[PDB]
Amino acid sequence: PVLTQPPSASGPPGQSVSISCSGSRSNIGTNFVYWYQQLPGAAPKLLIYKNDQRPSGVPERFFGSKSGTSASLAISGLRSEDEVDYYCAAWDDSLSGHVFGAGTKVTVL
Amino acid sequence: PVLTQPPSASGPPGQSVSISCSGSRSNIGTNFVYWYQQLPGAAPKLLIYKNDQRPSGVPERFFGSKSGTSASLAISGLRSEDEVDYYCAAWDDSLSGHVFGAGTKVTVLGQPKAAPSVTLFPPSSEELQANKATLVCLISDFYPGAVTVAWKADSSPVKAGVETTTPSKQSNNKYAASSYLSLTPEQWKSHRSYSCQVTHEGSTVEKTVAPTE
Amino acid sequence: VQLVQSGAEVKKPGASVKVSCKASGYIFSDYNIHWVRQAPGQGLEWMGWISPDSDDTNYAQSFQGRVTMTRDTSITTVYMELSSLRSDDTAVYFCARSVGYCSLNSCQRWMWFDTWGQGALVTVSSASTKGPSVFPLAPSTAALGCLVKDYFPEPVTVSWNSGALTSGVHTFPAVLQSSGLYSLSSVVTVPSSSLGTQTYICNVNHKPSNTKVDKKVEPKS
Repeated sequence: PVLTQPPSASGPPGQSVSISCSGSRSNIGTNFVYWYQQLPGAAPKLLIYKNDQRPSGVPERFFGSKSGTSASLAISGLRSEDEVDYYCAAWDDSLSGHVFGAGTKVTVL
Repeated sequence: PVLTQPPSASGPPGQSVSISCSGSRSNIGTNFVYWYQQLPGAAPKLLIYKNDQRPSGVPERFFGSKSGTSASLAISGLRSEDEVDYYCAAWDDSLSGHVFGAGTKVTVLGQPKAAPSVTLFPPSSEELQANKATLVCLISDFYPGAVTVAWKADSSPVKAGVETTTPSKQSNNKYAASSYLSLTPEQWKSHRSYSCQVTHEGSTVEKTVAPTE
Repeated sequence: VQLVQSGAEVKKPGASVKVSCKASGYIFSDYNIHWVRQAPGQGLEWMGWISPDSDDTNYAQSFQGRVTMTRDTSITTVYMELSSLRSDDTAVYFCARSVGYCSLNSCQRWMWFDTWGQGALVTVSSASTKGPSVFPLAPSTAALGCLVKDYFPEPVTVSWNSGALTSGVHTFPAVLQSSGLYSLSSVVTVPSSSLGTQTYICNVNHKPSNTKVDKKVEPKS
């Protein structure tokens, strides 16, 4: 039931790229996958909830989607001011707690 | 007092019609009556002044006169290519200003009805992405107009601010109208069947479009 | 005679609007100018006359301090300062050309309004020019189209296939929403054999915001 998340993301600027956050059985699909972020040395914020609605105060760049067991996070354009540490969050009925992966680190190529 | 004027008029082409403007004692007779006419989508223009002198720029086709309480604007014949409202104006000593009439529509005199067609446009996922949901249905290819559009979920009507636009005239001898309705995404997915109906004074069709594709 | 001017910009209630029409081809020292508005569905109303010679302008009974009139002889154009616009001000503005001259209150029965041309429009507004945030509209012979919302003021122009298509493009009238928005609808007709294969886009231009939104319609998933 542990979420599998890559430690480093190789995302080149100027073109779209999608990353995958997969878990285990009865972990993704029975419950929604939530996308969050946090600055180094600052309080976390909300990026994408329910993979359907984009919250206010966040630019419409990250696209929330979920296809099957793998959860796909799509982006449109890369900027130096948007190098925040993304994270994968999900709810598990067999754990009664939120499941967090290793966390993705994005470095400009 | 306020000058009042027929809202509309029914006169067949080829024969003379007249428009009456009832007034008061101090407004008509002792004061001259002026008749203003305005083109749709353009500027107005005076038709007759002082009730006996015609302005330069119009042929000897119209006529205007006053008789006691009411002033008559004789329209000798009518052309179907020009339908223009006529305004009634006068002056009052007690009000000490210009007061204007309501205005009268002129129409020609019958055509058979047509077959209306209605379409339904559910919103895409992008509209639901912003935590909102709106519905629009459009009615066209119907003659004549004066239609009312109401929404129906096939079990009970909903009244959450239902609006209906006025009918409009197109360039291909037909009328068109549209209706709008904005709701919340929670109540949007509560029903799986939405439709709107039209009232063509004898014809009623339902456009059953599922909110799936 | 000419009355060419510019269109009036939308003003909030409790503010000021300016409507002025150019005068040329005649001397502006004999014709008193009138202001009047075309109220929809009813008659018209009058507030007073403007004399460019002497300071003898008066007011009507129902219009005491609603209008303030200032004159100018160098440009020969009357100037407008309206105060406290309300919901009954939704009308177009035309500067009425009146022949002759009259000062006292028993000589105004003889004249008639002369020239009307290219009037402006001043109406009160709660909703104000906002930038549009329009989204594509899924389609249902077959029909498809895109709807415009969160925009101000009227009107907007919708063009399909970069203006190469003009058959069936009719601007449906909007409605007075409670929040002050409008909705102009434009639809096109396509055969049922092509609904999600050929790409269809519509272009909506917004004048006071200087924004161009190019949206592509897609079927609902």
